[PDB]
Amino acid sequence: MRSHILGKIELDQTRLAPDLAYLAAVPTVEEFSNGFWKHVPLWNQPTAHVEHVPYLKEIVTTVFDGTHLQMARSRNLKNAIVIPHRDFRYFRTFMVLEDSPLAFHSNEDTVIHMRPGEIWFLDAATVHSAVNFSEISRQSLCVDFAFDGPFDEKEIFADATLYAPGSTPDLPERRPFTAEHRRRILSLGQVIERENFRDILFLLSKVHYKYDVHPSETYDWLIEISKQAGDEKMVVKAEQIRDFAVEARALSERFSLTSW
Amino acid sequence: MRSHILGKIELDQTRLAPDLAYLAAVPTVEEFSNGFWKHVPLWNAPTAHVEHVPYLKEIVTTVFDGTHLQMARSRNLKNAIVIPHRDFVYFRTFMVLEDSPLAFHSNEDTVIHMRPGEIWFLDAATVHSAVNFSEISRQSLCVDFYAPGSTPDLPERRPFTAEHRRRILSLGQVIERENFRDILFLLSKVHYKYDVHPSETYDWLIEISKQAGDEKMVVKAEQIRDFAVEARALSERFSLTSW
Ligand SMILES: [Fe+2]
Ligand SMILES: [Fe+2]
Repeated sequence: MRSHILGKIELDQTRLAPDLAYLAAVPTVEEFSNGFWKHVPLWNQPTAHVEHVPYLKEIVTTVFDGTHLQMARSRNLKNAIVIPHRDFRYFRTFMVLEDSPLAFHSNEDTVIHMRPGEIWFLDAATVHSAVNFSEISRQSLCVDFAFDGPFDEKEIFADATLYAPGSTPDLPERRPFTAEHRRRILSLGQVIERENFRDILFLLSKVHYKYDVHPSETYDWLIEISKQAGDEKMVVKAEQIRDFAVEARALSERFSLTSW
Repeated sequence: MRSHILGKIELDQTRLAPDLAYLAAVPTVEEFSNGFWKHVPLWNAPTAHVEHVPYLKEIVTTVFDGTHLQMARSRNLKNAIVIPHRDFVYFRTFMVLEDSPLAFHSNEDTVIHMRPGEIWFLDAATVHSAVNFSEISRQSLCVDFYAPGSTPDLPERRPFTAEHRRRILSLGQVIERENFRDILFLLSKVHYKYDVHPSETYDWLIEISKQAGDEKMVVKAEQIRDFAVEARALSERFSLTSW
């Protein structure tokens, strides 16, 4: 199902500053990851954190519910990109808590800029990605819901007035993706090496946020760049990464992005 | 006392709530110390912490002149007591950031109750102590490198009599090697409430140890008094738990 705003609660800045202070300092425990990302599980039965610097506690308790919501966590990301990929009826809500301008999300053909307070529905089964082109903080609250007991996206709210499904979204404009531009991306066939394969993967993954092209093409480009490079082991690895990212196809155990 | 107020500043208890929340959750990890204490390095002679503490950062930046700013950190203390000592035989200022009613500092012959925002100078050369008789947070900004006549809260202590001294030496009937430390910390607290020089803590401990008839206790007490009152260094073989 396509991504869309479910509603939009207003956020009490000062009442919420100390909660972000906490979350930023909580240490939590320690692949295809880059940059800074971080999670603080809030619901999993609460956690030692809930009580710790509240407010969000209120929100997830005053805004949502129903006998089932199987999760909840903070989720920050600075100067990072998570490559496009599908995770595999498992609802999932996302709410950014602060103003981070160069922070975006993508899902199949769309690119969105979440604003403070909006509650978005995101689908796990589709090809998605997230990014932060800058170091400005982007703390978010994420709440997943449990179903297969037939629903209406309204019934995730404990109070149905919060539900406002028509708020318009910030959909960034993207430049047309020309054929000249595709050929230039293929020019990386000249410079890709096994020691920078991973770096190129991350670079290609960024293109769709600015240009009008499906993000799954990231993988087609990488495979072609690989063939242009004449490196057979690279071609094979770029094909496995693509089968893993858009096909959920399990990657071998011992599979390594940096040991060919 | 050689310590005194250096001029207040009133804290914006709203830009400060989040910083306090930051300082309280960060991991930091860390002999005569007991209870709860935690320090957050801010400026060493600047850290990943400074920018997540916007307001605190503003204050050390503009209220202070770095033309000799050695360093600054945050120091918290709950149900804790720093035994009275003199550091040796620089310039330290201290600013409590929260109202913790049962948190006190003492120096030579007076006891102080720092109120939020005041900027104090604490002398390291004379016998000093700090304590928090409760759990109420007492987050403080310590900056090591203007209104002096400001009136400080200098609690008024009760008279320390010979009768009280005697009750105190009754501890000689219960001291044991396993509660020696506890009694040290208990004794260290008397001067906050009673008008008696903090150093006398060590004289009671020594007199208590002698009445106990435990020579290893007497020698230990002497070592603590020399370390605390005379700044003599203890061995690395020294311990309050290993006899
Ligand atoms: Fe995912
Ligand atoms: Fe000291």
